[PDB]
Amino acid sequence: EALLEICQRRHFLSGSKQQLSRDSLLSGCHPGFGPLGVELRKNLAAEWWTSVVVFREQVFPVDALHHKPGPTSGKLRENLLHGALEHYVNCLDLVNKRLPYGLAQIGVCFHPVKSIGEKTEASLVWFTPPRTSNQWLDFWLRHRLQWWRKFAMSPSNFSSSDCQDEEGRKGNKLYYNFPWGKELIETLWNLGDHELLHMYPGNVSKLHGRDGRKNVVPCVLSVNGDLDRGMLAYLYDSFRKVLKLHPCLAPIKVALDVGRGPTLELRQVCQGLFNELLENGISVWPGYLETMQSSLEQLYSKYDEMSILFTVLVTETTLENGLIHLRSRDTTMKEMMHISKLKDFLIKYISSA
Amino acid sequence: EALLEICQRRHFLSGSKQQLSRDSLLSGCHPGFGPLGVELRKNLAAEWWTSVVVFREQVFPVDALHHKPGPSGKLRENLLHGALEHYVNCLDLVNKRLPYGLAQIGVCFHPVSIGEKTEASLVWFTPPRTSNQWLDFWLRHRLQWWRKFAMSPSNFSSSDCQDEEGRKGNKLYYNFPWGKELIETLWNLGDHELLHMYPGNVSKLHGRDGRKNVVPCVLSVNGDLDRGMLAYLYDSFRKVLKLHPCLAPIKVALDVGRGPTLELRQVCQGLFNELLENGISVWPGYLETMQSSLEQLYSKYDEMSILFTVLVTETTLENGLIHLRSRDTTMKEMMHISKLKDFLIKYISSAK
Amino acid sequence: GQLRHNPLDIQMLSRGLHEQIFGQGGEMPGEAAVRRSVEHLQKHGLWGQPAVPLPDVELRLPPLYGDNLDQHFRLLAQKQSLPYLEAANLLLQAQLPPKPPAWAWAEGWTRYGPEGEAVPVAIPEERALVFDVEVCLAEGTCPTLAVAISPSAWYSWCSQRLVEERYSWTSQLSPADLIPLEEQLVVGHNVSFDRAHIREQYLIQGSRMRFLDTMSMHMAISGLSSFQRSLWIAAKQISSWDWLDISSVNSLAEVHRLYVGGPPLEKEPRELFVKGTMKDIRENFQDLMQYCAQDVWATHEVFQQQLPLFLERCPHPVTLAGMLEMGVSYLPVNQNWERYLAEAQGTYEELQREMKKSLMDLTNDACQLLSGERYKEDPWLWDLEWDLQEFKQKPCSEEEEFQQDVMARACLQKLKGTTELLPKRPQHLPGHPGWYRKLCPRLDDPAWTPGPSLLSLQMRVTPKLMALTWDGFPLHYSERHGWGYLVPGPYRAIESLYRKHCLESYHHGNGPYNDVDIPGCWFFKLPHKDGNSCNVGSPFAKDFLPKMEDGTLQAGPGGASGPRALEINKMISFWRNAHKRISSQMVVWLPRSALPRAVIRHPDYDEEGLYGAILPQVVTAGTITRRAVEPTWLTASNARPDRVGSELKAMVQAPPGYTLVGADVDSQELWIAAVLGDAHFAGMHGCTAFGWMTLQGRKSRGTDLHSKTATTVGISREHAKIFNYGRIYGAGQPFAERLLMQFNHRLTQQEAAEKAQQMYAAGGTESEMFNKLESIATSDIPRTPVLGCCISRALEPSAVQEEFMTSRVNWVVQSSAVDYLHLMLVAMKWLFEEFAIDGRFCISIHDEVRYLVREEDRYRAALALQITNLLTRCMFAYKLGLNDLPQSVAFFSAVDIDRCLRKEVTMDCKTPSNPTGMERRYGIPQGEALDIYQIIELTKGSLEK
DNA sequence: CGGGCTCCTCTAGACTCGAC
DNA sequence: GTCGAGTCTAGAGGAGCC
Ligand SMILES: Nc1ccn([C@H]2C[C@H](O)[C@@H](COP(=O)(O)OP(=O)(O)OP(=O)(O)O)O2)c(=O)n1
Ligand SMILES: O=C(Nc1ccn(-c2ccccc2)n1)N[C@H]1CCOc2c(Cl)cccc21
Ligand SMILES: [Ca+2]
Repeated sequence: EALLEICQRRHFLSGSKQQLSRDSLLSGCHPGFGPLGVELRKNLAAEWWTSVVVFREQVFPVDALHHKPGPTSGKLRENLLHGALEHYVNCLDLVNKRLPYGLAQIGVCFHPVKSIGEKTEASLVWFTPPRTSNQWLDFWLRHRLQWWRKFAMSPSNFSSSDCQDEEGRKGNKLYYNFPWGKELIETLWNLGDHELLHMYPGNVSKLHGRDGRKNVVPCVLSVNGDLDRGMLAYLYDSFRKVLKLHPCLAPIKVALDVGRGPTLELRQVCQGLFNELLENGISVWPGYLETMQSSLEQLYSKYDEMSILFTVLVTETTLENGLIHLRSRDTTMKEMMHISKLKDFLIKYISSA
Repeated sequence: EALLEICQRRHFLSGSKQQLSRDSLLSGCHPGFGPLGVELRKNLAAEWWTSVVVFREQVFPVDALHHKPGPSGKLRENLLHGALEHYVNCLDLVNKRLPYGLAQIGVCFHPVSIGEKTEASLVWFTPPRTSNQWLDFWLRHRLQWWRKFAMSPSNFSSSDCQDEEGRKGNKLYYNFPWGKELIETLWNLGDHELLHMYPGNVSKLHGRDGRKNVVPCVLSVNGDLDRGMLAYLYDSFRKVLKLHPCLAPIKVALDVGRGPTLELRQVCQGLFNELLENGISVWPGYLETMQSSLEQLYSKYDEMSILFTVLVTETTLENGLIHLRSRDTTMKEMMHISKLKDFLIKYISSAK
Repeated sequence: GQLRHNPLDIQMLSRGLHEQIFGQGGEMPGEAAVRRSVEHLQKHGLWGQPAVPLPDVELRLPPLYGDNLDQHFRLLAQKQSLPYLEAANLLLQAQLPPKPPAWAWAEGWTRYGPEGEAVPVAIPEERALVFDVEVCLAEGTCPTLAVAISPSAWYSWCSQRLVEERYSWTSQLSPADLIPLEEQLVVGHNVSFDRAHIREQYLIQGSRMRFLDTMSMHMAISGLSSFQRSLWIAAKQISSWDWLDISSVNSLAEVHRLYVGGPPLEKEPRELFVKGTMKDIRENFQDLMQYCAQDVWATHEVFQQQLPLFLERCPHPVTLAGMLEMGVSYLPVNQNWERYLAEAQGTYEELQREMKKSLMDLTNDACQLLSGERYKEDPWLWDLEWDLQEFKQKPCSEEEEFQQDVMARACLQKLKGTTELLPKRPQHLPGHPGWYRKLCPRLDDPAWTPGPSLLSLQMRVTPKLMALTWDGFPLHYSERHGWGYLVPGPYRAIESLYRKHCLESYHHGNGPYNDVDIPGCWFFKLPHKDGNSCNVGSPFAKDFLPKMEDGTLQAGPGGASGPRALEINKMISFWRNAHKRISSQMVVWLPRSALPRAVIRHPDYDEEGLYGAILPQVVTAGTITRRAVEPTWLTASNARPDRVGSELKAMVQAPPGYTLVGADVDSQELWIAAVLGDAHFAGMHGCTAFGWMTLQGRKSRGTDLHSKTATTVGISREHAKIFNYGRIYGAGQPFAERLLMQFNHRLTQQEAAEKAQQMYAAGGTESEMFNKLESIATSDIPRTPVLGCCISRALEPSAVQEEFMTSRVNWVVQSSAVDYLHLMLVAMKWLFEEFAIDGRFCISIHDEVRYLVREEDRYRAALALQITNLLTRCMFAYKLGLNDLPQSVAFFSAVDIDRCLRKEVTMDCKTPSNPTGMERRYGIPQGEALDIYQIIELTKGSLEK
């Protein structure tokens, strides 16, 4: 439970201890995620979007509404699969009716718990030719498991299970081995054409996708991950009290400080460096703006709990020669690099991670 | 009207042609957004984040839920209430300092049918002495941000208004062809809401201002990223959607001109991967076989707000020259393949 | 009746076949010989045991030419090798004008007439040639230029990737990117490299062009063993050294010196085709072309000397015909090859990352021992370099905000220009310790990744990082004695760990090595599988997996961290060593025009798929035993459930309309040795105890020598192969004990020794075979008992006296096995040509033969293979003079009919890189293994149509 | 006295070269 | 012109095949 203590201390979590019991987190009855929690979830969503949508020519975003209108009163959505199946026909025209193609979305879904638990879910509805459906399911299982293990300090804690639906449909379930047990973080289902035919009764010519040289009705493959429980999974995987989240996932990248004096010139130096790192896409924590000005060890521990990748220390000597000190969370070792080569290296360390 | 047809056809909006109407777009009852519309909204949200939260330590992100529990909950109607709830516990981020703000982007549900709107909001806690000054400062910055991406920034307007209570507030508009519509609103709301939500023992609402403890004042800056997207689509509209380079969803159209198909597809795929690794969104038009006319392809990419259309042909294998075409100017030039990525990055930076 | 027996009551061949192989009139063994055999068998307690008769086989074999079997094989081989000996004779007599001074800078083929002129030609159009190919390694596997020697003129070839320069060339090779050629003979040094670059070689239909190699003939005539090559190179820079003057290593310069002599052969100092770029080749065209001409001329001069010596020491035509057929290997592939490469590389990278995550984590978590000088108290990392270096040196308004932004930018812009006081290249991680520093990739490294990304389980620091302990003692490395561990007695800290281990010299092992001189500790080497004289190089070997699972070897982190590391190492050990070979394989993809109509019209033909081939670069005689040599396909691992990329051979997939039909010989060298011993003792089959045991037993029934040994000592059958063939060729009792302990983990030291003597019990069972091998090996000119091929001049008794005895005695049987392979290839070619069986030779491993047969002719190919095995075994019997063949070894156990190359027709290659399996992923059904009776039923006992 | 091959990674000693 | 950082072979132990 010390992980949640540190998380609420460092604004990953919110509320008191009553709302931060692991049952509340898993269920979705916790209050909103803290600011660093928002940043960590944004980083998870960005990595997910990169891997699934960005580098694939046939995965497209979809806008599914949060509410389900009509049959008298409407309801809040419980899964993103329905809206993607509703946009299947519309997005068939993008790929020029060529299968396989996908409709991806990250959104919030409302699960009854009679409380309501909100879960951020990343979905990929992957329309596939019926003959290669098992092959695509195994490929996506391997890809998703590799993606979850990519940012994991202990990839073995991410596992898969081969499951069968009550109707006998094949599918796979991913898991993360939390300290208490083994919780579900993702699920893949080879649904088939049942949902497409039910949602689009009548003629099936509209549903046909050109697989090779033959028209065919796609078998819907539904991938659905939990980014809230995924965020919790990576917080547990990360957790000297140090998180050690991934460089591509850590919410705050650089912590910036000052030295002895003169204050005014060092303030200008830090302001320029802050603006530079901001313009270069690197989020920075402005520790030079703090007034308490605690010791170096206290700052080091504070930044360790926040998964701070680097601590830049602009001293008086940065004026003389342009050298700035840098402590690495990975090894707690100090190094000196010139002020001209900080931005390029930080971009390098992150990209190559 | 023709712009809405283009948006539906080019996958900016979604749904049937008879299903999309002006009122349904302004209210939130439209079916949703097409992939290009979703990416334009993400671009707008990233620009808003850059211009509000990214370049200010005082501004932090928050997470307000969609539903408010307790006295049988209901869907949230605005992003202000969650920010005010988070005001008390967020003082440890700034070590009980003042001023500081909370900003967020999320869907707000409005009774109309249920209307959902993507509203970008910023609440600003300030000591009451400088409240009007901070309000004017935020008004200036927001109007500058709105007019930054505009082809014709005369259409974006600002006005001064008074509420029923009698507090100072500004309303930011966009001059749509049918008339001005509210795309943003600023209000100086005072401390009534914070006291009502936190009655008694106002010592918990004190903010430090030169070692002086003050119960702050809240400024509400409520924009409309969906109406902002509509405003930019209308302003950006030969049928060409001259969207700003920082907002246009897809930048490059990459195609194949001749044979052999294997080698040309290989070089196009290498170029595609390179541009993607360099953060440039590319429409993979080289996958399509039996392509249409080059003029028709140009018209299609103009309607999709594609910045540049790159065509790779047999000559590319010999020397490396690629046909490059610009959206703004209908001028064709041939550039070496290795210089395309740097040119695109330079163009995006220049138009910024 | 068709049932027959010998005087020793062993079922011989069926009467119908015996009347066609040996005819009638063979000399009877005689009463004395039979009495001696019966006495021997009774003495060994092996007489009076009946065996169930195998069903008789009635075959109408093809008409065998000549008066007996030897004349039949001679006639076949002479018909096969007649035109190619004519081409070799053309290359052996004609004289060539000197190389022209000015080569042609043209694309295609050029023919140099008299006076050095250059004439454009389409092909060399010659029967015999000497060929050499130059390839730029920077541009890939495409050929660059080639010089060919004809008995009349000089020939030169240049690629369009040399004459012309373009921005991009296709990475996928095609026949149009290769060297055009094509009853022709092409000679070269390592011709298989030059064969791989010929345009017409990759066609699925066969071609009549054959290839002769100078390395192969050198190994046939004056070849050297690997130990011999080491000793020769050490000398060029045992009590017998006369073999040095009549031998050389396979390098062209060394061979030219050995045979032709004269001025030394010189190589290009710069090595442009390996290290340089295409611009260097265009600049230095004349020099490189002249060097190619020099090499081809040297090869011609060497061939002139080698051919008569080879035809003298290897007079049987079957040897040359088989060496010609053994050099035309062919492996078909498809798009599944590219998918396999991608999937195997991806799986290797994923497991590499998985292991390096744990590695990097611990290292990054060990740097805290630097703080406070605590590494002196660490039992593992005390000896490493902890020294650190030093960094060496030579509200606001709009206008106000804009001005402040510009000023804050200019403040650093002034600071960004002070780089003049810094070195051009920055020091690499000056702050971190030396050990950490060495493990991080430098910033300039093209492939850079953050953290200690240069750490691996093979590094000498990894076991100390992972804190591996053997019986609770930390592992310590001694440069003189390899790995090991420290028994206490930071010596204070080592004992503290051991004391804690006990809660959770008094230790016997490889003895306390006093040389290490580690204070307050003893050094014991890790027990190596090959004895106390060997040194351990890494505790992460496969042999240490059982000890890690048992708990004698442990990891400091504990849990599954250690065992998972060893498991991943076992998974990726093969790919780590073979991915450069496998990935770089020269694959050439055939267009739809070049494919046969059967492949195109077949139901399984895929319009969007690729069809290609890989020509193995086989050295036909790369061994003193005259075996084939190939870096990749003769070392290609079998599919295992744990090995990444071990489905390599399963990717050799027949095209649509084609299947791979082949078989593997059963206890080949066992039978060859037993039949030699029999012919030495008395002219019957089963005279000796070893020959009787070999004949008594079937592989299906699980009673053959390998299976019997596997049952008796508990090891697997392949382990039994290692054990038996080691014991035959010289392994002592300690070798047997170590192999048993290695392959059977439950045995103790005493139990393994006893089970060794049980297999080493036997005037003995194995006496006659040993006597025959030692008699032939010590002969003045040792020769193969069947085809009469002489040993290399470097291993004759005059050259080496009482030296390399094991090599020569094993050479007898192993070169006899090569004779078996030559006979099989000759007979298979004869049967394929006579009965028009559509197909061709695919690839031969040292006792396996594969044939790319068409689908409609798989069972005809199976019967042809059975007939070939029958005739080869009868030939082996006939040369030794036994005049009979047992029915037990008359035919193959099974002939595999599969669409992919795998050891068993039923096994599915489910490896880490291929988890679904060949059936689910690539759609490859299981094959069928058929014995003689099933093939007879399926093809009516005939090879005709 | 196993034999016959194949190649790899890692480490150490020697050489080259360039920048200060 | 000195000395420390890149290049290069040589050797040793591990690991595929038959
Ligand atoms: N460790 C080994 C392996 C093989 N061989 C030789 C002897 C064999 O005759 C030949 C072929 O090897 P196999 O493994 O095929 O041995 P067998 O042919 O006896 O086995 P099988 O009956 O399974 O074919 O290679 C050897 O000397 N030592
Ligand atoms: O992961 C890496 N890779 C590499 C490889 C070479 N590098 C280098 C970087 C700058 C100057 C010299 C050398 N860096 N370096 C981390 C690990 C240790 O901590 C730090 C710190 Cl304190 C600062 C910066 C980087 C790192
Ligand atoms: Ca065999």
